[PDB]
Amino acid sequence: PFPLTSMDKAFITVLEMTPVLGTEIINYRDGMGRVLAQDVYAKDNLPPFPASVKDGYAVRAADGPGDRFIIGESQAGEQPTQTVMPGQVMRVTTGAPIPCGADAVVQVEDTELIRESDDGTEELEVRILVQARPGQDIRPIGHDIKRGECVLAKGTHMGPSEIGLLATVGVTEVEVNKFPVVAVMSTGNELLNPEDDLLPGKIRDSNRSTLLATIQEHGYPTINLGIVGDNPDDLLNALNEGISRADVIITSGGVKDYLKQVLDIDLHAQIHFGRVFMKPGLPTTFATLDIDGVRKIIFALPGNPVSAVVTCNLFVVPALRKMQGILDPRPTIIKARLSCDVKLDPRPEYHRCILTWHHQEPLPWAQSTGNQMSSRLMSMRSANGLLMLPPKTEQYVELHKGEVVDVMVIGRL
Amino acid sequence: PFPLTSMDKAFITVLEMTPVLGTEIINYRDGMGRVLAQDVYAKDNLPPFPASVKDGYAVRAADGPGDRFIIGESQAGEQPTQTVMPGQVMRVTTGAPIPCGADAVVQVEDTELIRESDELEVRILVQARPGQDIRPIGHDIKRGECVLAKGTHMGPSEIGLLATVGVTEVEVNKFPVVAVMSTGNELLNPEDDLLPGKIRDSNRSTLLATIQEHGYPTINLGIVGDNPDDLLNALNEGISRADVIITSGDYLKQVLDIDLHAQIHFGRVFMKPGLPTTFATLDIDGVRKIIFALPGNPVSAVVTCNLFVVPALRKMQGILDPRPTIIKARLSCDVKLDPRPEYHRCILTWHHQEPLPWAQSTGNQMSSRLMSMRSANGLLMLPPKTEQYVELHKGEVVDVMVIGRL
Amino acid sequence: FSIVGTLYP
Amino acid sequence: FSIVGTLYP
Repeated sequence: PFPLTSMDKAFITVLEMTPVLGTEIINYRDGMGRVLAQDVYAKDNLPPFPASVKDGYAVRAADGPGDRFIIGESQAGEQPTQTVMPGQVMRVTTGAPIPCGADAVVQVEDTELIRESDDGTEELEVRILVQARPGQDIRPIGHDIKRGECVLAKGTHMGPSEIGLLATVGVTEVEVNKFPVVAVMSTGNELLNPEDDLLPGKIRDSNRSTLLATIQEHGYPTINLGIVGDNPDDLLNALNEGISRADVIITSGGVKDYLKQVLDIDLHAQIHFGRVFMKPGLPTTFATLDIDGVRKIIFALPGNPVSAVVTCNLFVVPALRKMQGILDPRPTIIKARLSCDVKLDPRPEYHRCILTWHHQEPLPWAQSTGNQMSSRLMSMRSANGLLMLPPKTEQYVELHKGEVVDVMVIGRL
Repeated sequence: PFPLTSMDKAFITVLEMTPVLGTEIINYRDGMGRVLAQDVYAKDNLPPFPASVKDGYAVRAADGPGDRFIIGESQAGEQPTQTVMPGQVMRVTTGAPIPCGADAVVQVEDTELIRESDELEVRILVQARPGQDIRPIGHDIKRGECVLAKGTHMGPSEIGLLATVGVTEVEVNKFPVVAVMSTGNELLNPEDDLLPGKIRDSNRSTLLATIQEHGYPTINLGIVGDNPDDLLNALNEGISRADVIITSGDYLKQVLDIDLHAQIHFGRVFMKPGLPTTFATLDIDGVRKIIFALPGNPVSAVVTCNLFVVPALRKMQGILDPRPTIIKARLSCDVKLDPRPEYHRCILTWHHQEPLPWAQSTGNQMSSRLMSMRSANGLLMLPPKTEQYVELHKGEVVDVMVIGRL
Repeated sequence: FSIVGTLYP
Repeated sequence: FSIVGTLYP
């Protein structure tokens, strides 16, 4: 059928053939997880006014230390109207604007109250005990951000901190790369919907639910194409619907080999590989299709539920991340210690696992759970790692508990 | 005013006073990130029929090795009707069910084809054991078996497991509804142009974005004037609409104490940033609402949010260990220690040729801010200063709190 | 378990 | 890089 594709060559071809989607303008509030398709410039200064850093008094530095009359108080949110003349000071709180006269702030810890108003219970006169430097304890106009300054670069992968920054500079509408819409379907004559009761010779479709859930976890919009009969007609119709509705199409199952036939002869698509030297995921197939200057990508994942979710994180997720504009869509790889003994396969092997960090230990531990369909570890934690086990060699044939292996992060820790 | 609270005591007191929310029934598709409030039992066997593990032929073991006539092929999705008699065999694929006659499967690699269509006959070269290369009824899941325990934090794999066993409606802990507000006469909405003496409100946007990242529903109470009247009204709305109220930026504490008759647990915490952090609880109609008063400084706001609010929210949604994940990492830069425990947003990056990840500070804003295209995913945990150690050098190992997807 | 940095020799 | 595990003795 298809030539044997190495694990690295398969991955590289996925990222290389996966297109980067177009751009759109979105509101800053919806910017979570988006990639900037523009530079963001501030149109204001921050702060727009000179502001006090400490609670105390705004002083004319040239006055130096001595006794001064307090002409009023600068309150945050109101631009002061009074001008401080020599021998006078103005009471300031943190964040309050500095009046026209002063050029420095002396903190209240460095002052002593001398006289209070005859009544009204207001401070009247204070003794400044320290010689302020000009500009001391003041955040000058544009100290944090100047107008015309670039605050965010094109390509920035935005999180909550960036979104607040957009709110700061007043950029509420921003151009970003579109998110991929992903269509997911399952093929097989034995598959029934989860909502259905079982019938003889049938089982429930779990691949679809898991795959959609995995893609949703990354914040991408999905399309449920439901269950397709293992025949060219319903299969082709399903693909045609996926193409007109989505940017990515993912299917699982269907080993003849009706799917590979449809993509090649009917859609005139390019199947880049149909087999990959890995465990699990051997019959993983990846194809691209170009329609009207737009490239659609198609994933044919194995029917086995474990193989599906493993290959999804290995191939689909990095592709989806490139598509949304992420400059390094490559997954995060961390070093960890095996919790259990493991036998090595001639193929590179992958297992779902849970990463746990112990305070008295520098490295995290990885506990296998990818031993499904026989013994399944009932943990209260969801698997957040993908164990990356090496292929067997003439010398090393087995890995022992405690030994350091590579683990691929596949979720919030 | 308020006593100075140690960093550890503040954290423990938040978690101890934060309640765990009630339960609700949801569809399995919307179960992402939820905690089960029930055990989930399977009502079927998986597989419900004996299924082949390998491609080959289903044979009667008692027949042993020899030449057999192929009476048909078992196709996936169709329960076979033919019975394998002595001297007969049936072609099978992996997902296919085992016929009534056979009790074992021999793979095609261990057989040789004898006759072909104008497959008709095969020679079995190996002595099969009974049940060989067949996954029998209930091999993976047995009926009545608990497949998911109460307290399980569900991810995509668990969602599929529910879909497998046919449990489409499941009882889980409610998610917390979080109301967020900002106070201050200098605050304008981000959508607004600046006016003299005013700045734009970023705290509200950041906090809401942070809570949304964890999948919790939020309520924007907007900017509230710094006066008891407007302040009380906003809080009453927050209480009536949400389970958690977060505010940022003396009037506030008075309203909580005198007007709402709430219990303020602490008002100052020995930390940097986050000194004026205030935490309070309010019991109304047997229901406990919690209130977070975070500092006005934008960095102070987002740091204290991840330290106190996020673990609280996780306990509330039923997570058994709401405590954050802390990983060991190396400083990318030299740093001076403060008498207070210190926290900085940073970026964690793992190098293939290095065992531990590196932490690069970004919490040096308002002077030099690192414009990276990666968002901060870590909270650097710097120790309080000691007689010996006053500074930490590049490469040395510190604690980092993971605060996002890597 | 404490949310305070731990020193290393 | 490569998404294949790298062993250390």
